[PDB]
Amino acid sequence: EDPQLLVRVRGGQLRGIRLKAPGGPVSAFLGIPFAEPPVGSRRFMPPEPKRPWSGVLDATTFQNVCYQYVDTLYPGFEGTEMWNPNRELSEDCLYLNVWTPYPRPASPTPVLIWIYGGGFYSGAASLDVYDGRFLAQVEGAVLVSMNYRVGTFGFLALPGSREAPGNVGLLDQRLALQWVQENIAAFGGDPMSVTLFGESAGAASVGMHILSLPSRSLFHRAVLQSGTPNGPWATVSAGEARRRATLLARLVGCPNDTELIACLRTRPAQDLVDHEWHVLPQESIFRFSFVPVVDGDFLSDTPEALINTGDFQDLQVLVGVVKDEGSYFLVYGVPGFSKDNESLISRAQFLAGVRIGVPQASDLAAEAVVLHYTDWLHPEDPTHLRDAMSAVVGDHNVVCPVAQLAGRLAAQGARVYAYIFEHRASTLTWPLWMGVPHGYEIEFIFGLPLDPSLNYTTEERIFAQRLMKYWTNFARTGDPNDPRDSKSPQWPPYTTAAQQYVSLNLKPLEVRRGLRAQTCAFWNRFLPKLL
Amino acid sequence: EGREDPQLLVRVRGGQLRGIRLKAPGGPVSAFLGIPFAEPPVGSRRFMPPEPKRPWSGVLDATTFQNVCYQYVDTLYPGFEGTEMWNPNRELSEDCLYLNVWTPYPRPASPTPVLIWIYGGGFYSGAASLDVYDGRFLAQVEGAVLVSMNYRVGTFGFLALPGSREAPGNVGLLDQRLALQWVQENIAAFGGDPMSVTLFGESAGAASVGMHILSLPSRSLFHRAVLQSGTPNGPWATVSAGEARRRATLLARLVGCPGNDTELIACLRTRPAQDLVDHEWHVLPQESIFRFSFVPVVDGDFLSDTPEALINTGDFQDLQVLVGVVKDEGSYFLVYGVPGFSKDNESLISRAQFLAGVRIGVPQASDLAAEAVVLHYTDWLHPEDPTHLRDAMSAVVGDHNVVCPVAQLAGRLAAQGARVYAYIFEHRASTLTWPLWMGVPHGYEIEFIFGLPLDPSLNYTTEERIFAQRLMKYWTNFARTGDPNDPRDSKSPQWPPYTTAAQQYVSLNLKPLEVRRGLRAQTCAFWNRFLPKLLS
Ligand SMILES: Nc1ccc2c(c1)c(-c1ccccc1)[n+](CCCCCCc1cnnn1CCNc1c3c(nc4ccccc14)CCCC3)c1cc(N)ccc21
Ligand SMILES: Nc1ccc2c(c1)c(-c1ccccc1)[n+](CCCCCCc1cnnn1CCNc1c3c(nc4ccccc14)CCCC3)c1cc(N)ccc21
Ligand SMILES: *[C@@H]1O[C@H](CO[C@@H]2O[C@@H](C)[C@@H](O)[C@@H](O)[C@@H]2O)[C@@H](O)[C@H](O)[C@H]1NC(C)=O
Ligand SMILES: *[C@@H]1O[C@H](CO)[C@@H](O)[C@H](O)[C@H]1NC(C)=O
Ligand SMILES: *[C@@H]1O[C@H](CO)[C@@H](O)[C@H](O)[C@H]1NC(C)=O
Repeated sequence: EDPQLLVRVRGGQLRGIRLKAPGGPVSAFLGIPFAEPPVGSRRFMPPEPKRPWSGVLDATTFQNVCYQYVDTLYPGFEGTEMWNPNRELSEDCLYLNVWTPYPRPASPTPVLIWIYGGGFYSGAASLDVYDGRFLAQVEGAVLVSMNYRVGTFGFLALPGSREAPGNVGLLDQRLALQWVQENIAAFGGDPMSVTLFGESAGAASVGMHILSLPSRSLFHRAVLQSGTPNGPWATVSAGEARRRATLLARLVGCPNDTELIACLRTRPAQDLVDHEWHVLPQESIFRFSFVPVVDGDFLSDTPEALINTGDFQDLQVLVGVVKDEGSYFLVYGVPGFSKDNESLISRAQFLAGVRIGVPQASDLAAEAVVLHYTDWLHPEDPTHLRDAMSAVVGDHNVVCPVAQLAGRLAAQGARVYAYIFEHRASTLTWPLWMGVPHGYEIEFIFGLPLDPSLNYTTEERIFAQRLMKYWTNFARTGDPNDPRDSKSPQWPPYTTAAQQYVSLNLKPLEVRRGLRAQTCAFWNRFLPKLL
Repeated sequence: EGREDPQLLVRVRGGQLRGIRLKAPGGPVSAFLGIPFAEPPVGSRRFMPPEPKRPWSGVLDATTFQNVCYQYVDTLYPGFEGTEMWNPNRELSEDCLYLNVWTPYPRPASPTPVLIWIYGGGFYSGAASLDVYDGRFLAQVEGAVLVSMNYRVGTFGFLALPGSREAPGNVGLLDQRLALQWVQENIAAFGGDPMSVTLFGESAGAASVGMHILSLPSRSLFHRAVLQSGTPNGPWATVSAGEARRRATLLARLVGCPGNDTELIACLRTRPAQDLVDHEWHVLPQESIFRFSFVPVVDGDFLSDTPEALINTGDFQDLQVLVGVVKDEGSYFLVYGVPGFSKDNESLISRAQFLAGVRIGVPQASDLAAEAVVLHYTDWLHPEDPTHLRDAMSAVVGDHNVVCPVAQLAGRLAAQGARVYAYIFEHRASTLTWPLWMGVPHGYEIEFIFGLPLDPSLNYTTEERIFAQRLMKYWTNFARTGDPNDPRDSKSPQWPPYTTAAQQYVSLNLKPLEVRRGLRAQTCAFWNRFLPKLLS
């Protein structure tokens, strides 16, 4: 037995495992249940807290991944498989993981809680890129990550019903947040200092906790990476959720709400996943079938309405984007694109791609996009068209929602820091034309390059140490800047007037102004006026 | 005759003319000023097409500029050179259809290429006799034969009840056309070559040139064209028949006229010319700048369709054109009608004054289209900055009315067979009396093309005189060959043709020619491709 690996949480005792990080040991408590398995009659239902257990619960391995569609686009390719589930799929999946220093820290340490992305249809806290051992060892952080239900299981809603109220995957996250409030001190974490951080759908989830009062007392700071609660993909109206839910029911042979959900509950999980994709209203990319719903409960209005009127005075937020947010979404649904060629496209392929990238857009709005993004000096150069298609998808779904959120939070009292991440991993297996794709900053924030077996360059290890410091300084103080540093330069807060953000790359911080300011006026101010 | 300079007696189809030896800096030139090319369009000939001048007896004196065509005189700023240099410099009269010819002295040995100038002035003003249009320097230094004509402006030139006998429209363009016919028949008497006639003009002058390009009967009367800071396409140079009818009959109401067309025009014909000018401005459908009340009409005759339709479908295979713009086309139009702007202060304006200005600068625009303009022209990094707003207001007016029309025209002509050369003129005259903020305003390249800086009494710098000599050479090489470049000169950098592929144009300033690509390409996609689709 090892006292440092025995912890008593409120449900009883846990045994963790000493794990090896490059510079020393860390304690890991993996697979801790925070909820009753949401199975059988509990499918689609809010999570209940886990009941207490006897003896010592084994907490030395990651638990099952929440049931989800598995990507078979490019089978065996590292670029796709690194996101695929690395444990058994199961509806019995409400577990969380904790990493701490070894030995467990002496005084209460700031807590980071990670929320994975995956389009609210996939993801797992157990992936290698979300491995908390480096941040625990090097920075002394207590790092927590949870599984939350995705797809139909997490987000299928018949709004107004008792038996499928919507947003239960967000409630899974919220329950893990409560679990941290009540238990994290047993691990040496500080429940008074809890920073949420997430990427993609994880970022939008973080944004949703910011916009939902019952979550607000469970954390103090937030980081949104390449995703937001506002924007075209992260939510749906109640009407639209109802429509998709009842269409999914029809597709699997079902059948009033109670009857309909009862039958959905009799269906094997894989039947639901088999048809999940068929409920989208249009051919589209960067759209997902079952996402958070504007229910009037968890989300009291649309995110757009909530960020416009919210009071964010005592909030600190770090937000940013990568250099090429949209590149990889193209190789899924857009004709002309592939990971295996340079994807040089024609003008026709670009207008066709824009209808798919901006599926809500009328003929006139689609023309406005095309006219804005064309290079009128080289109107038909296939490189510019490819890159423009990528920028359309990235700007519309991520960059301009992020700029919008930053502006509103800062205007209404938040302290905001913003970045753009422009370093492409030397280890990346996606082709060069995709640049720095959606998701490829995470491995740097989590400190993976410090593992010498992963073949990252030396500059990359040092860059990762820099980022871990920004993120943990932010978690500790609300400010990413290193207080033991004059040789700087300083990361300024984002404001609506100056609009300062920084480049995160191998060169030292450069401060820039305006986050695609002209192009975001197009998406955030002009395009909505085209109805 | 018998006692006079024998090098100044010439005969033309209408009769004998006596010209005048004028002094230019480097030598004498011949001038034949005030030659009538039409019957005075007065009395029952008001609003009617011009008839050719009837022959005269004896020797017509051609030593002074004749009357300026009846027009509104600008009195905003009394004493001020910046406005007065464009105002009439001879008596105003409906009897105004005269032209001017300048040639070397002595008159050239072999037939010389002919430039014909067409003045601007919003189709409501202008005169061929202004100092900026003085043909002596091009005649002396480059050996050119230069011809300029007076044509009717305002109501007298463009008031139309389309379909009628008595006010058919476009008669000012017909005056121009008649002077072109007069050059064909007579210019060889002066040593000019009717086989080599280049039209050139600025502002409404340029649009007029473009209208001759687009109208078949004009096409046989010239070989090459220069359009400076103006075009036949675009929002101001024409009106539909319906709209001309509407303005003509509104003007008639306003002067008491008081109901078929003959009756109405007959009563307009009894009105004093100054009554018509006193109400000319009152017929515009909105508060607006860069809009003029009586302009060429799409009649189905002179213009068989809209200029936009004609440049899209035209065959311009054997045509050479030089086109361009000045650095600050719009700046000047702001001091006229936009609240916030003045020649006497820096005109730093607010964001509210900018949206108000945009409604005036783009009067056809819906609420939605006006937001699109404002959003496009806003600097989102400093959206409240009053210097940027001022300059943006100027750019909106300039781009919409001149730069993007010129880009559109250049693109269509080049794509459908023309040889096109394109420029932006960026030198501000050292002698300019408008404020610095206005930059290089609409019209202020003209004095350089005509070579005024060569007159030592006008106080231009030395570099400016050299620059003027350069421009005169580009213009006259273009007139001579269809190519502004010097054939021998290898050291001087070349002006390449504007093409759709490479979109090349040149900077005209004190530094040697720099080649640039894309004429406000991104912003002109907004005005030429997007904005029209905001028709719904
Ligand atoms: N014939 C069928 C039948 C069923 C489904 C099908 C196709 C497809 C599909 C495959 C190819 C082309 C078009 C569609 N998709 C996928 C739709 C597109 C999903 C977009 C990719 C995405 C978006 N957010 N997470 N992921 C999953 C990939 N994981 C990544 C993630 C991240 N970054 C990256 C970067 C590069 C590559 C992958 C990747 C970052 C955050 C988390 C995950 C599914 C999606 C469903 N929700 C359900 C079923 C199916
Ligand atoms: N109280 C009254 C009574 C009657 C009229 C009134 C006002 C005004 C007016 C004056 C000041 C402010 C607003 C309106 N305008 C003028 C409307 C706008 C005129 C725009 C100016 C213009 C445009 N094209 N030619 N010009 C005439 C000036 N000549 C120039 C020309 C050029 N460049 C310049 C550059 C700077 C200054 C002048 C100038 C180049 C080409 C030729 C002429 C008139 C116009 C009319 N068509 C009829 C009546 C009146
Ligand atoms: C600049 O001028 C505009 C117009 O005002 C005119 O000229 C000034 C100097 C005064 O003589 C005034 O009586 C005239 O009407 C103003 O609308 C504008 O506010 C001025 N700009 C500023 C704020 O400097
Ligand atoms: C790349 O390959 C794909 C799939 O085989 C195809 O659809 C596309 O046309 C290709 N593009 C290029 C540049 O060859
Ligand atoms: C320019 O300079 C002359 C000669 O010294 C001076 O007397 C006159 O005032 C100026 N003339 C002009 C054209 O402004």
